Amino acid sequence: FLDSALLNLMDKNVIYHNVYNKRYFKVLPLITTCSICGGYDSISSCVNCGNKICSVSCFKLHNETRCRNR
Amino acid sequence: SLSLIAAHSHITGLGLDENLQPRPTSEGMVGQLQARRAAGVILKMVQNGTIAGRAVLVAGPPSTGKTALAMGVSQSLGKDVPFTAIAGSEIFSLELSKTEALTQAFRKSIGIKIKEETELIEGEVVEIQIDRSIHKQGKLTIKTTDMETIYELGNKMIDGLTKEKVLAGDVISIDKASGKITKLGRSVQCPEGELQKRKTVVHTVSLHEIDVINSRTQGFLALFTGDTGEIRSEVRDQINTKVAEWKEEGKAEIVPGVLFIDEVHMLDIECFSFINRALEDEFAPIVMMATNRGVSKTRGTNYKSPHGLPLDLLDRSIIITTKSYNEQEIKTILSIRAQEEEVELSSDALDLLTKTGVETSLRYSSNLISVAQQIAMKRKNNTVEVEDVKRAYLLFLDSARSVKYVQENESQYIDDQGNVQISIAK
Ligand SMILES: Nc1ncnc2c1ncn2[C@@H]1O[C@H](COP(=O)(O)OP(=O)(O)O)[C@@H](O)[C@H]1O
Ligand SMILES: [Mg+2]
Ligand SMILES: [Zn+2]
Ligand SMILES: [Zn+2]
Repeated sequence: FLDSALLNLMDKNVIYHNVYNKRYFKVLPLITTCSICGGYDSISSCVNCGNKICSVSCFKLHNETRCRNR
Repeated sequence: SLSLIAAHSHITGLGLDENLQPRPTSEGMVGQLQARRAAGVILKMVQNGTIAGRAVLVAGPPSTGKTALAMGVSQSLGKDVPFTAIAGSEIFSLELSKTEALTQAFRKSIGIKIKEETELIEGEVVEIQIDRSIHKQGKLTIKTTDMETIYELGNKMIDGLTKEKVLAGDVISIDKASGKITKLGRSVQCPEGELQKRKTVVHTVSLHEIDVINSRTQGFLALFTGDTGEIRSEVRDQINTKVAEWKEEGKAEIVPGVLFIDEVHMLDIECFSFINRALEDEFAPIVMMATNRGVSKTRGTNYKSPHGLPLDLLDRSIIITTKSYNEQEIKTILSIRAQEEEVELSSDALDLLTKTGVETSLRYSSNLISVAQQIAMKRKNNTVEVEDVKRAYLLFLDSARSVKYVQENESQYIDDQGNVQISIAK
């Protein structure tokens, strides 16, 4: 149906692109949390891939299973 | 705290058991059983903290242990509790009124403990990368025993690190809230765990310290310079009401302490009149007063008094009386002093010292130990024998012998009328 030529260009535009936000992209604050447990009290970026962790246990967990670039 | 040997170094406590009954010889104290029992009662009152504005008078003949008793009370009371010891002659100042000096002394003996919870990151630095405006982009890496992560800095943290000029490979401490940086040497020592730790730091201050801190723009220097000045009473009232509010909130606790005036027989009638009322109010510490004179004229007054103190103050105080020692107690006190001074006395030497102390004075025999040790060392002898003590006795005179010599030769000294016969002839 989407690929069908019967759906006109402006119809597709209004049905999919127009309904999405176009002006206000982020009005709330940006909150960064631990990639492993979502904590926020302490935050630091892993040396290898630049993703955030919060504690020694989360450090070990990320290194053992989550680290992508290594 | 390195220091030389004093005259009260051996007294490491009050020497009581669980039932407050003092042992014959413990913690460096000998004898004075009832005095030590009463001092233990006072110490328990101080530790309880529920009783305020009590004055205890430590009266008795000289060389009986009043200052020793106070020192034992202070040591058994330990640290983490204020203990202000001022001589009665320290009140008279050219910058502070006597009432103001007494007030400052009273406030110095009431402590306030304030707990501050700080978030500080401690670890071994590895790399620091700071770049120019593209305001500032910066990354620091802190290694510990089990973590190694990078931190994305901000403007003020970058400015602080540049100001400190932290190198690499050195243990560093950074506070998240305050922003203070404490440097440490290269990791003897090493980081011990998580990067960001939660440890509380407790600050012990007195009411006087808070008063002086709020007295001026930078009043906390006056706690060392001593130019506090007479603080306004409204400031003290503010401190008092805020301490009450903090205690109610539970964010600060009060540790009542002991104020010791060693020579109360020097304070004037105005000081005693002030003390009478200062004891009544809350936040009043426990005042210990040491006096020796039996009946004397109170300074500033023309009449005698039961201890040199006005009757109004004596009504408000409980009196602990100390009694003169006997031969055996003198012997064991001298043994303790000799052990403290690292002097190995012989049995006969100790007996001679004990008999000399009983005949003349305990302090005189206590002072002769070091002189006897030096005399023996001139003979290349280790132990101090009888003849060394005899030579010390011959070379150094006590009060009675000096008085006898002055009386028998009153012409060659200057008398009260200002007369002397310098000429050896006629
Ligand atoms: N009960 C005691 N136990 C141990 N040492 C004592 C005792 N009483 C007095 N002394 C010693 O005697 C010396 C003088 O005592 P001091 O404190 O001056 O008494 P006072 O102040 O009444 O003259 C001190 O160096 C102290 O070590
Ligand atoms: Mg004394
Ligand atoms: Zn986590
Ligand atoms: Zn990673």
